[PDB]
Amino acid sequence: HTLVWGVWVNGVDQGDGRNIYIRSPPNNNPVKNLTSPDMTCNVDNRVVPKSVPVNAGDTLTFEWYHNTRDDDIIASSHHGPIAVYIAPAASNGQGNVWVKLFEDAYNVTNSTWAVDRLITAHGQHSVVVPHVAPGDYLFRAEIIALHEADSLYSQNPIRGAQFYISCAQITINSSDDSTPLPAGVPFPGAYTDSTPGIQFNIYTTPATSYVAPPPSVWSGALGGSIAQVGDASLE
Ligand SMILES: *[C@@H]1O[C@H](CO)[C@@H](O)[C@H](O)[C@H]1NC(C)=O
Ligand SMILES: [Cu+2]
Repeated sequence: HTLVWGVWVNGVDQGDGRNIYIRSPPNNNPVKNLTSPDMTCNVDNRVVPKSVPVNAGDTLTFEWYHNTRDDDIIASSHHGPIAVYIAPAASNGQGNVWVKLFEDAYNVTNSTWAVDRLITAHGQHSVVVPHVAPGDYLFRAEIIALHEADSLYSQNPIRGAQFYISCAQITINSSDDSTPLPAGVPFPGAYTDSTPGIQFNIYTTPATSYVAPPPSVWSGALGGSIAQVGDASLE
């Protein structure tokens, strides 16, 4: 159970984004239904009144939290991968529009899942803004908690992969549009019960054998990292 507080740009806090530039749901409950419109931008998908200005080559940092800012971030049990997608705002996230900018699942060296490193980073993970057409965008940050993903939600609705999904309204101002955004995948639709990484047993299968759900990260991406860029406690 986790939510996005706001974003940083180039290590500068853009301020509390909840229901402002983040299309925030009312609480930190997971989405589990792979076919639900809730897979796009969670359960209260609507235009919020601000969009964060960035330029191509900027570092955009999502900051997650559990109950209060810079707390335990997400329960340690919620081992799983982290992805970031982008689509143009005109889509409202509908159709084949979502392009993957970032993927992190399991790090064999440190023996840590993306989620484990997200807690250590005080909820912060980043992408570098790509050289797409200037205009308005949705950045969709997605945590998949796998602690009940040995079951499929479609078969047993009290278990399944847990999706923590947050859409940020981002406006790209300065960009040469030298890496125009290629075709996207749909959410809902890209993840199905047979998709690699949706049904997995983290208790019996080695984490080194985990494969995250496609699509692969776009070659145009510059992303990006799970790492603290700013200290929330200084504000
Ligand atoms: C999952 O979402 C689909 C599409 O909205 C819906 O028809 C179905 O009833 C949902 N399943 C549950 C258990 O709510
Ligand atoms: Cu939870």
